[PDB]
Amino acid sequence: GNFNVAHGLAWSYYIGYLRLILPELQARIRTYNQHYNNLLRGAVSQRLYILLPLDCGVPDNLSMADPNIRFLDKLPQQTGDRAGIKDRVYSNSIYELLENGQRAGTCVLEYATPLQTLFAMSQYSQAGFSREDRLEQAKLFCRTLEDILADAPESQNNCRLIAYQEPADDSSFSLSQEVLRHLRQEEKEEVTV
Amino acid sequence: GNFNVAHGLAWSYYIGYLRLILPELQARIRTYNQHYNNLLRGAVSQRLYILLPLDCGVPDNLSMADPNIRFLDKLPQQTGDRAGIKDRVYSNSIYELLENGQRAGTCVLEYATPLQTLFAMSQYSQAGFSREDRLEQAKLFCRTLEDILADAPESQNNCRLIAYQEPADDSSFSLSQEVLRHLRQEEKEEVTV
Ligand SMILES: [Ca+2]
Ligand SMILES: [Ca+2]
Repeated sequence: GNFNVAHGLAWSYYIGYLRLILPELQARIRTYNQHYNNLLRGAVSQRLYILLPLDCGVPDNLSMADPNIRFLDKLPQQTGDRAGIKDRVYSNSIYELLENGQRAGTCVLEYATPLQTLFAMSQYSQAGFSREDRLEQAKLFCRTLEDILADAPESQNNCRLIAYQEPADDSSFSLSQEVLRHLRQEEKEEVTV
Repeated sequence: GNFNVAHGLAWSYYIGYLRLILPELQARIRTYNQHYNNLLRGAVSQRLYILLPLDCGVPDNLSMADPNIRFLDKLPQQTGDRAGIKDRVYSNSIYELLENGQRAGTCVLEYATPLQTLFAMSQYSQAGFSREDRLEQAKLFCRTLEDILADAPESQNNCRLIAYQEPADDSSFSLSQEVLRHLRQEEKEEVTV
């Protein structure tokens, strides 16, 4: 009947990952920026950027999606020293966004992994899950996840969703520019607020 | 409207975990049994047993749920030697089931982790998710997961679901006996088939 896998995938993504990772994020980014400012006179944005390609195409390397999205460094962990608070090994990567080979921006960036599940499901024949179903569930994942963060205790403030449909008329996208767009708007806000 | 997180949680559990772990399971259990037979003259069942406590109570140690469910050993990995096939570090534990301090059975056993998500959601007030909602979604998780394995290419044959509601009239359960029940029925089948 009313089957919507995106509901559980979004809730699970929030409860089992974002809720755990986001509280400590700002401090880990600050404590890295004290050095990144000193070294390269740059600054890493404080929000986790989440890629949500509506086509559910998740590469295992970001740079293969865009040579202007370049791995810079690993974001180090939290400092409390037993169990965690919820500091375990989650790897978070910092990327520099390029324009003409020059650095135009810098952020912690990653794909929302539950879209891989939607892709794998569309390739699993016994699921009866078409590419049109997949797209519909991708959009519903985004909207569900958005609603969740709207009522979340500044988990909202800790991350930014970047959903995008790509040309099937098949110009190339610029993911780096889409991301750069968000980073610049974010800085505008932080400085006019 | 029709909100059912259990659908995505079950699909995600199957696609992102069970589908990957189950194909190699029998061989890893055989290749361990060649030794376990030789050592203790015992035998580890070939099916992955999945605990689905409908109360969504997942302890981080099985023996705290039952002193008659005792950790025996780690099941070693697959043998192919780069990337995986999908052999990564997933830890699978072998437990001996006890009766009067004696070994009555032996199996790879674990909790279906997505029930933790349902528990965490019931404790998250902004989710508007009651304990009655949680129970309803636990049952729906089980049924959804069952239907999936029914059409699965002997993923069905590789695992066994053990769902249980516990006394709220509050006698104690015996989880070890519930599990032992399944192991004995499984052996009966294997030997009458
Ligand atoms: Ca793509
Ligand atoms: Ca329990």
